[PDB]
Amino acid sequence: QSVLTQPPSVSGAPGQRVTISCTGSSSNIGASYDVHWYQQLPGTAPKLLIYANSNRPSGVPDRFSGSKSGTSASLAITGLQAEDEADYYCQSYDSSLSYSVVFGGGTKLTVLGQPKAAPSVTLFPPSSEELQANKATLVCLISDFYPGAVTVAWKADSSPVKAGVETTTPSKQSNNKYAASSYLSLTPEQWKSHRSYSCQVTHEGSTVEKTVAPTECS
Amino acid sequence: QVQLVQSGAEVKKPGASVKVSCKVSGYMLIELSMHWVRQAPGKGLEWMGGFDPEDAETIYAQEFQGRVTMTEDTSTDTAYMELSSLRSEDTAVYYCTTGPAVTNRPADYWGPGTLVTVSSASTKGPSVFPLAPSSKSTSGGTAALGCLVKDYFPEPVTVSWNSGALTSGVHTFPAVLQSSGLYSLSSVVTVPSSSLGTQTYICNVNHKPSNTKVDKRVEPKS
Repeated sequence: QSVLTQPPSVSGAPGQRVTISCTGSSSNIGASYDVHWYQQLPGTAPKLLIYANSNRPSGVPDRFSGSKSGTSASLAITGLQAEDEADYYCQSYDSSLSYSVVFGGGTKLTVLGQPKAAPSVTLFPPSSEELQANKATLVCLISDFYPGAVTVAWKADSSPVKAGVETTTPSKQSNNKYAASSYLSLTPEQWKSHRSYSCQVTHEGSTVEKTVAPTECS
Repeated sequence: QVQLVQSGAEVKKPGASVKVSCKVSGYMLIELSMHWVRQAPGKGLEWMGGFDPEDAETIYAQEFQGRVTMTEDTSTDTAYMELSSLRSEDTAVYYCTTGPAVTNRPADYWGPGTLVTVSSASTKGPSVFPLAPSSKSTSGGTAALGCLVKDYFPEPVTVSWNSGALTSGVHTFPAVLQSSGLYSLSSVVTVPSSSLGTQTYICNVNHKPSNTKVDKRVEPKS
Protein backbone atom coordinates (compact mmCIF):
# COMPACT_ATOMS: atom_id res chain seq x y z
CA GLN A 1 0.00 0.00 0.00
CA SER A 2 2.71 2.36 1.17
CA VAL A 3 5.30 3.80 -1.22
CA LEU A 4 8.00 2.65 1.20
CA THR A 5 7.72 -0.93 2.50
CA GLN A 6 8.31 -2.00 6.12
CA PRO A 7 7.64 -5.24 7.95
CA PRO A 8 4.28 -5.08 9.78
CA SER A 9 5.83 -6.33 12.97
CA VAL A 10 9.19 -6.94 14.59
CA SER A 11 9.98 -8.45 18.00
CA GLY A 12 12.95 -9.02 20.28
CA ALA A 13 13.83 -9.73 23.93
CA PRO A 14 15.15 -7.11 26.31
CA GLY A 15 18.80 -6.34 25.69
CA GLN A 16 18.82 -7.65 22.16
CA ARG A 17 19.32 -5.78 18.92
CA VAL A 18 16.44 -5.52 16.44
CA THR A 19 16.28 -4.01 13.01
CA ILE A 20 13.44 -2.51 11.01
CA SER A 21 13.82 -2.32 7.25
CA CYS A 22 12.42 0.28 4.89
CA THR A 23 12.63 -0.47 1.17
CA GLY A 24 11.97 1.99 -1.60
CA SER A 25 12.90 2.65 -5.24
CA SER A 26 15.16 4.61 -7.60
CA SER A 27 12.75 7.55 -7.29
CA ASN A 28 13.09 7.94 -3.50
CA ILE A 29 15.74 6.30 -1.31
CA GLY A 30 17.67 5.17 -4.37
CA ALA A 31 17.64 8.73 -5.74
CA SER A 32 19.77 9.54 -2.65
CA TYR A 33 16.99 11.46 -0.81
CA ASP A 34 17.26 11.39 2.97
CA VAL A 35 15.36 8.99 5.16
CA HIS A 36 13.95 10.05 8.52
CA TRP A 37 12.22 7.87 11.11
CA TYR A 38 9.34 8.60 13.50
CA GLN A 39 8.28 6.80 16.69
CA GLN A 40 4.65 6.62 17.71
CA LEU A 41 4.19 5.41 21.25
CA PRO A 42 0.80 3.99 22.30
CA GLY A 43 -1.67 6.82 22.48
CA THR A 44 0.65 9.61 21.28
CA ALA A 45 1.45 11.66 18.15
CA PRO A 46 4.44 10.62 16.04
CA LYS A 47 7.76 12.21 16.97
CA LEU A 48 11.05 12.48 15.12
CA LEU A 49 13.45 9.67 16.07
CA ILE A 50 16.25 9.67 13.43
CA TYR A 51 16.91 12.36 10.85
CA ALA A 52 18.99 12.44 7.65
CA ASN A 53 19.47 8.67 7.63
CA SER A 54 21.60 8.29 10.74
CA ASN A 55 21.35 11.24 13.13
CA ARG A 56 19.72 11.43 16.53
CA PRO A 57 17.75 14.51 17.58
CA SER A 58 18.47 15.78 21.00
CA GLY A 59 16.87 13.59 23.55
CA VAL A 60 16.86 10.33 21.55
CA PRO A 61 18.99 7.62 23.19
CA ASP A 62 22.09 6.24 21.42
CA ARG A 63 20.45 2.81 21.35
CA PHE A 64 18.67 4.08 18.21
CA SER A 65 20.68 4.29 15.00
CA GLY A 66 19.97 4.37 11.32
CA SER A 67 21.58 3.53 8.03
CA LYS A 68 20.88 3.60 4.26
CA SER A 69 22.32 1.65 1.35
CA GLY A 70 20.99 1.53 -2.21
CA THR A 71 17.21 1.59 -2.18
CA SER A 72 16.89 0.50 1.44
CA ALA A 73 17.15 2.04 4.88
CA SER A 74 17.22 0.41 8.30
CA LEU A 75 16.52 1.42 11.88
CA ALA A 76 18.48 -0.45 14.54
CA ILE A 77 17.69 -0.57 18.24
CA THR A 78 20.22 -2.05 20.58
CA GLY A 79 19.73 -2.90 24.13
CA LEU A 80 16.02 -3.20 23.51
CA GLN A 81 13.89 -1.93 26.38
CA ALA A 82 10.22 -2.44 27.15
CA GLU A 83 9.61 1.29 26.69
CA ASP A 84 10.54 0.91 23.00
CA GLU A 85 7.21 -0.86 22.23
CA ALA A 86 5.79 1.49 19.61
CA ASP A 87 4.96 1.97 15.92
CA TYR A 88 7.90 3.09 13.82
CA TYR A 89 7.61 4.83 10.44
CA CYS A 90 10.17 5.60 7.82
CA GLN A 91 9.88 8.66 5.64
CA SER A 92 11.59 9.96 2.51
CA TYR A 93 10.85 11.98 -0.62
CA ASP A 94 9.82 10.80 -4.07
CA SER A 95 10.39 12.63 -7.36
CA SER A 96 8.16 10.46 -9.56
CA LEU A 97 5.86 13.38 -10.34
CA SER A 98 6.83 16.43 -8.33
CA TYR A 99 8.02 17.04 -4.83
CA SER A 100 6.42 14.60 -2.41
CA VAL A 101 6.88 13.32 1.14
CA VAL A 102 6.35 9.55 1.32
CA PHE A 103 5.93 7.24 4.32
CA GLY A 104 6.44 3.60 5.07
CA GLY A 105 3.41 1.65 6.27
CA GLY A 106 4.70 1.38 9.85
CA THR A 107 6.14 -1.42 11.97
CA LYS A 108 4.71 -2.49 15.35
CA LEU A 109 7.53 -3.48 17.71
CA THR A 110 6.87 -6.05 20.44
CA VAL A 111 9.25 -6.62 23.32
CA LEU A 112 9.17 -10.36 24.17
CA GLY A 113 9.43 -11.96 27.55
CA GLN A 114 7.39 -9.45 29.50
CA PRO A 115 5.96 -10.84 32.77
CA LYS A 116 2.30 -11.81 33.03
CA ALA A 117 0.33 -9.30 35.11
CA ALA A 118 -3.08 -9.93 36.56
CA PRO A 119 -5.87 -7.38 36.02
CA SER A 120 -6.94 -4.78 38.55
CA VAL A 121 -10.74 -4.69 38.43
CA THR A 122 -13.07 -2.01 39.86
CA LEU A 123 -16.87 -2.30 39.51
CA PHE A 124 -19.13 0.65 40.15
CA PRO A 125 -22.90 0.50 40.57
CA PRO A 126 -25.26 3.03 38.99
CA SER A 127 -25.01 6.51 40.46
CA SER A 128 -28.00 7.99 42.29
CA GLU A 129 -27.99 10.79 39.75
CA GLU A 130 -28.25 8.39 36.81
CA LEU A 131 -31.02 6.31 38.46
CA GLN A 132 -33.00 9.45 39.05
CA ALA A 133 -32.70 10.12 35.32
CA ASN A 134 -34.35 6.71 34.75
CA LYS A 135 -31.14 5.00 33.54
CA ALA A 136 -28.68 2.60 35.05
CA THR A 137 -25.14 1.70 34.03
CA LEU A 138 -22.77 -0.74 35.78
CA VAL A 139 -19.17 0.10 35.04
CA CYS A 140 -16.39 -2.54 35.11
CA LEU A 141 -12.90 -1.06 34.73
CA ILE A 142 -9.98 -3.41 33.98
CA SER A 143 -6.38 -2.30 33.99
CA ASP A 144 -2.72 -3.21 34.21
CA PHE A 145 -2.97 -6.70 32.72
CA TYR A 146 -0.47 -8.43 30.51
CA PRO A 147 -0.75 -10.00 27.91
CA GLY A 148 -3.65 -8.25 26.26
CA ALA A 149 -6.21 -11.06 25.98
CA VAL A 150 -9.03 -10.88 28.52
CA THR A 151 -12.56 -12.31 28.62
CA VAL A 152 -15.36 -10.48 30.46
CA ALA A 153 -18.59 -12.11 31.65
CA TRP A 154 -21.42 -10.72 33.70
CA LYS A 155 -23.87 -12.34 36.10
CA ALA A 156 -27.20 -11.23 37.46
CA ASP A 157 -27.29 -12.92 40.77
CA SER A 158 -25.72 -16.33 39.80
CA SER A 159 -27.02 -16.47 36.21
CA PRO A 160 -24.96 -15.40 33.17
CA VAL A 161 -26.27 -12.26 31.48
CA LYS A 162 -25.37 -10.89 28.02
CA ALA A 163 -28.20 -8.46 27.29
CA GLY A 164 -27.01 -4.94 27.77
CA VAL A 165 -23.27 -5.73 28.02
CA GLU A 166 -20.88 -3.62 25.87
CA THR A 167 -17.13 -4.22 26.22
CA THR A 168 -14.12 -2.47 24.74
CA THR A 169 -11.26 -4.22 22.98
CA PRO A 170 -8.05 -4.21 25.05
CA SER A 171 -5.88 -1.18 24.52
CA LYS A 172 -2.14 -0.77 25.25
CA GLN A 173 -1.34 1.57 28.15
CA SER A 174 1.70 3.80 28.37
CA ASN A 175 3.32 1.19 30.72
CA ASN A 176 2.94 -1.62 28.13
CA LYS A 177 0.13 -3.34 30.00
CA TYR A 178 -3.47 -3.25 28.79
CA ALA A 179 -6.80 -1.77 29.75
CA ALA A 180 -10.43 -2.54 28.91
CA SER A 181 -13.83 -1.54 30.25
CA SER A 182 -17.21 -3.25 30.22
CA TYR A 183 -20.58 -1.57 30.70
CA LEU A 184 -23.85 -3.26 31.57
CA SER A 185 -26.95 -1.21 30.75
CA LEU A 186 -30.05 -1.98 32.77
CA THR A 187 -33.32 -0.32 33.65
CA PRO A 188 -33.56 0.99 37.18
CA GLU A 189 -36.20 -1.70 37.88
CA GLN A 190 -33.78 -4.46 36.82
CA TRP A 191 -31.05 -2.99 39.00
CA LYS A 192 -33.33 -2.85 42.02
CA SER A 193 -34.92 -6.28 41.42
CA HIS A 194 -31.83 -8.48 41.70
CA ARG A 195 -29.77 -9.25 44.78
CA SER A 196 -26.52 -8.42 42.97
CA TYR A 197 -24.63 -8.15 39.69
CA SER A 198 -21.08 -9.28 39.04
CA CYS A 199 -18.35 -8.62 36.54
CA GLN A 200 -16.02 -11.58 35.96
CA VAL A 201 -12.69 -10.93 34.27
CA THR A 202 -10.73 -13.97 33.06
CA HIS A 203 -7.05 -13.56 32.24
CA GLU A 204 -4.54 -16.40 31.56
CA GLY A 205 -6.76 -19.01 33.15
CA SER A 206 -7.56 -17.10 36.38
CA THR A 207 -10.59 -14.93 37.15
CA VAL A 208 -11.22 -11.82 39.22
CA GLU A 209 -14.89 -11.17 40.00
CA LYS A 210 -16.32 -8.03 41.59
CA THR A 211 -19.93 -7.70 42.75
CA VAL A 212 -22.25 -4.77 43.52
CA ALA A 213 -25.71 -4.82 45.14
CA PRO A 214 -28.52 -2.28 45.23
CA THR A 215 -28.88 -2.72 48.99
CA GLU A 216 -25.34 -1.26 49.55
CA CYS A 217 -24.67 2.41 50.18
CA SER A 218 -21.16 1.52 51.42
CA GLN B 1 11.71 26.19 20.22
CA VAL B 2 8.68 25.39 18.01
CA GLN B 3 5.27 24.86 19.60
CA LEU B 4 2.07 24.08 17.71
CA VAL B 5 -1.57 24.38 18.73
CA GLN B 6 -4.45 23.20 16.57
CA SER B 7 -8.14 23.80 16.32
CA GLY B 8 -10.52 21.40 17.96
CA ALA B 9 -12.10 18.14 16.86
CA GLU B 10 -15.43 18.26 15.04
CA VAL B 11 -17.92 16.25 13.06
CA LYS B 12 -18.54 17.26 9.39
CA LYS B 13 -21.17 15.93 7.03
CA PRO B 14 -20.27 13.91 3.97
CA GLY B 15 -19.78 16.25 1.05
CA ALA B 16 -18.98 19.23 3.34
CA SER B 17 -15.56 20.86 3.97
CA VAL B 18 -13.37 21.24 7.03
CA LYS B 19 -10.82 23.95 7.83
CA VAL B 20 -8.17 23.02 10.46
CA SER B 21 -5.89 25.66 11.96
CA CYS B 22 -2.35 25.38 13.36
CA LYS B 23 -0.87 28.26 15.31
CA VAL B 24 2.91 28.39 15.58
CA SER B 25 4.99 29.94 18.31
CA GLY B 26 8.70 30.20 18.99
CA TYR B 27 9.68 30.71 15.34
CA MET B 28 7.98 32.98 12.80
CA LEU B 29 5.96 31.14 10.18
CA ILE B 30 8.26 32.47 7.44
CA GLU B 31 11.13 30.48 8.95
CA LEU B 32 9.20 27.18 8.80
CA SER B 33 8.09 24.62 6.26
CA MET B 34 4.52 23.72 7.07
CA HIS B 35 3.05 20.37 6.12
CA TRP B 36 -0.12 18.41 6.93
CA VAL B 37 -0.08 14.63 7.65
CA ARG B 38 -3.19 12.60 8.54
CA GLN B 39 -3.75 9.27 10.26
CA ALA B 40 -7.04 7.41 9.93
CA PRO B 41 -7.90 5.34 13.00
CA GLY B 42 -5.68 2.25 13.20
CA LYS B 43 -3.87 3.09 9.98
CA GLY B 44 -0.61 4.73 8.89
CA LEU B 45 0.62 8.21 8.13
CA GLU B 46 -0.48 9.95 4.94
CA TRP B 47 1.10 13.18 3.70
CA MET B 48 -1.42 15.68 2.41
CA GLY B 49 0.86 18.47 1.18
CA GLY B 50 3.24 21.14 2.32
CA PHE B 51 6.03 23.62 1.72
CA ASP B 52 8.99 22.71 -0.49
CA PRO B 53 11.65 25.26 0.54
CA GLU B 54 13.84 24.39 -2.40
CA ASP B 55 11.22 25.68 -4.87
CA ALA B 56 9.54 27.95 -2.33
CA GLU B 57 6.11 26.56 -3.20
CA THR B 58 3.44 24.58 -1.42
CA ILE B 59 2.81 21.26 -3.14
CA TYR B 60 -0.16 18.94 -2.63
CA ALA B 61 -0.22 15.17 -2.64
CA GLN B 62 -1.75 13.59 -5.77
CA GLU B 63 -4.66 12.08 -3.95
CA PHE B 64 -5.83 15.49 -2.57
CA GLN B 65 -5.04 17.73 -5.54
CA GLY B 66 -8.25 19.59 -6.34
CA ARG B 67 -9.76 19.03 -2.89
CA VAL B 68 -7.24 20.61 -0.49
CA THR B 69 -6.12 24.20 0.05
CA MET B 70 -3.25 25.21 2.35
CA THR B 71 -3.00 28.87 3.35
CA GLU B 72 -1.26 30.98 5.98
CA ASP B 73 -1.75 34.22 7.94
CA THR B 74 1.75 35.36 8.82
CA SER B 75 0.38 38.32 10.80
CA THR B 76 -1.04 35.73 13.24
CA ASP B 77 1.49 32.91 12.66
CA THR B 78 -1.39 30.58 11.78
CA ALA B 79 -1.52 27.99 9.01
CA TYR B 80 -4.72 26.49 7.62
CA MET B 81 -5.69 23.32 5.76
CA GLU B 82 -9.12 23.14 4.13
CA LEU B 83 -10.33 19.76 2.75
CA SER B 84 -13.51 19.64 0.72
CA SER B 85 -15.93 17.02 -0.56
CA LEU B 86 -15.46 15.01 2.62
CA ARG B 87 -16.09 11.26 2.65
CA SER B 88 -15.86 8.42 5.17
CA GLU B 89 -12.19 7.83 4.29
CA ASP B 90 -11.34 11.36 5.46
CA THR B 91 -12.17 10.55 9.10
CA ALA B 92 -8.74 10.90 10.65
CA VAL B 93 -6.48 12.80 12.96
CA TYR B 94 -5.00 15.75 11.02
CA TYR B 95 -1.56 16.87 12.18
CA CYS B 96 0.20 20.00 11.17
CA THR B 97 3.95 19.36 11.09
CA THR B 98 6.90 21.58 10.50
CA GLY B 99 10.60 21.62 9.99
CA PRO B 100 12.90 24.66 9.72
CA ALA B 101 12.87 25.85 6.14
CA VAL B 102 16.68 26.02 6.21
CA THR B 103 16.48 22.20 6.21
CA ASN B 104 14.62 19.83 3.95
CA ARG B 105 12.81 18.28 6.89
CA PRO B 106 9.05 18.39 7.08
CA ALA B 107 8.10 17.11 10.51
CA ASP B 108 10.67 17.86 13.24
CA TYR B 109 7.62 19.05 15.25
CA TRP B 110 4.13 17.57 15.19
CA GLY B 111 1.01 19.33 16.33
CA PRO B 112 -1.32 17.67 18.83
CA GLY B 113 -3.67 16.64 16.00
CA THR B 114 -7.34 17.39 15.27
CA LEU B 115 -9.76 14.45 14.93
CA VAL B 116 -12.23 15.16 12.11
CA THR B 117 -15.16 12.70 11.99
CA VAL B 118 -17.13 12.49 8.71
CA SER B 119 -20.67 11.47 9.57
CA SER B 120 -24.31 12.27 9.01
CA ALA B 121 -24.92 12.06 12.76
CA SER B 122 -25.04 15.22 14.79
CA THR B 123 -22.84 16.33 17.70
CA LYS B 124 -24.00 15.32 21.18
CA GLY B 125 -22.34 16.56 24.38
CA PRO B 126 -21.88 14.16 27.28
CA SER B 127 -23.82 13.47 30.40
CA VAL B 128 -21.37 13.13 33.27
CA PHE B 129 -22.15 10.99 36.38
CA PRO B 130 -19.97 10.50 39.50
CA LEU B 131 -18.56 7.07 40.36
CA ALA B 132 -18.41 7.40 44.08
CA PRO B 133 -15.82 5.71 46.31
CA SER B 134 -17.12 3.03 48.68
CA SER B 135 -15.93 0.03 50.72
CA LYS B 136 -16.08 -1.87 47.39
CA SER B 137 -13.71 0.43 45.62
CA THR B 138 -11.14 0.79 48.45
CA SER B 139 -7.73 -0.85 48.60
CA GLY B 140 -6.69 -0.15 52.17
CA GLY B 141 -4.82 3.13 52.18
CA THR B 142 -6.05 4.08 48.73
CA ALA B 143 -9.46 4.35 47.10
CA ALA B 144 -10.77 4.54 43.55
CA LEU B 145 -13.34 7.11 42.45
CA GLY B 146 -14.35 8.14 39.04
CA CYS B 147 -16.55 9.81 36.46
CA LEU B 148 -18.78 8.20 33.83
CA VAL B 149 -18.90 10.26 30.61
CA LYS B 150 -22.05 8.99 28.86
CA ASP B 151 -23.52 9.26 25.41
CA TYR B 152 -21.42 11.67 23.42
CA PHE B 153 -20.54 12.07 19.77
CA PRO B 154 -18.04 12.35 18.02
CA GLU B 155 -14.81 11.53 19.77
CA PRO B 156 -12.76 12.67 21.65
CA VAL B 157 -13.33 13.43 25.31
CA THR B 158 -10.45 14.29 27.62
CA VAL B 159 -10.56 14.14 31.44
CA SER B 160 -8.41 15.67 34.11
CA TRP B 161 -8.82 15.64 37.88
CA ASN B 162 -8.78 18.69 40.17
CA SER B 163 -7.64 20.88 37.22
CA GLY B 164 -4.57 18.71 36.76
CA ALA B 165 -3.53 18.90 40.37
CA LEU B 166 -4.08 15.12 40.51
CA THR B 167 -2.10 13.20 37.95
CA SER B 168 -0.55 10.19 39.66
CA GLY B 169 -2.97 7.39 39.64
CA VAL B 170 -5.36 8.98 37.07
CA HIS B 171 -6.54 6.52 34.41
CA THR B 172 -8.92 7.60 31.65
CA PHE B 173 -10.06 4.62 29.68
CA PRO B 174 -10.73 4.33 25.93
CA ALA B 175 -14.33 4.80 24.97
CA VAL B 176 -16.92 2.17 24.20
CA LEU B 177 -19.13 2.57 21.09
CA GLN B 178 -22.67 1.74 22.15
CA SER B 179 -25.53 0.25 20.17
CA SER B 180 -26.98 3.80 19.84
CA GLY B 181 -23.93 4.93 17.86
CA LEU B 182 -22.90 7.15 20.83
CA TYR B 183 -19.69 6.81 22.84
CA SER B 184 -19.14 6.53 26.58
CA LEU B 185 -15.92 6.47 28.62
CA SER B 186 -14.83 6.47 32.22
CA SER B 187 -11.98 8.01 34.18
CA VAL B 188 -10.77 6.92 37.58
CA VAL B 189 -8.36 8.38 40.09
CA THR B 190 -6.89 6.65 43.09
CA VAL B 191 -6.66 8.82 46.17
CA PRO B 192 -5.87 8.33 49.86
CA SER B 193 -8.76 6.60 51.58
CA SER B 194 -8.23 8.62 54.81
CA SER B 195 -8.95 11.81 52.79
CA LEU B 196 -12.46 11.09 51.62
CA GLY B 197 -14.37 13.00 54.28
CA THR B 198 -12.54 16.29 53.79
CA GLN B 199 -11.07 16.43 50.30
CA THR B 200 -12.91 17.70 47.19
CA TYR B 201 -12.56 15.69 44.01
CA ILE B 202 -13.65 17.09 40.67
CA CYS B 203 -13.42 15.47 37.25
CA ASN B 204 -12.87 17.97 34.51
CA VAL B 205 -14.44 16.67 31.27
CA ASN B 206 -13.74 18.36 27.92
CA HIS B 207 -15.81 17.57 24.78
CA LYS B 208 -14.41 19.97 22.19
CA PRO B 209 -16.76 18.93 19.34
CA SER B 210 -19.75 20.28 21.40
CA ASN B 211 -17.83 23.17 23.03
CA THR B 212 -18.79 21.58 26.37
CA LYS B 213 -16.78 21.29 29.61
CA VAL B 214 -18.18 19.73 32.74
CA ASP B 215 -16.60 19.86 36.24
CA LYS B 216 -18.33 17.09 38.17
CA ARG B 217 -17.88 16.90 41.96
CA VAL B 218 -17.48 13.29 43.16
CA GLU B 219 -18.58 12.77 46.78
CA PRO B 220 -18.46 9.65 48.95
CA LYS B 221 -21.37 7.30 48.77
CA SER B 222 -23.95 7.96 51.47
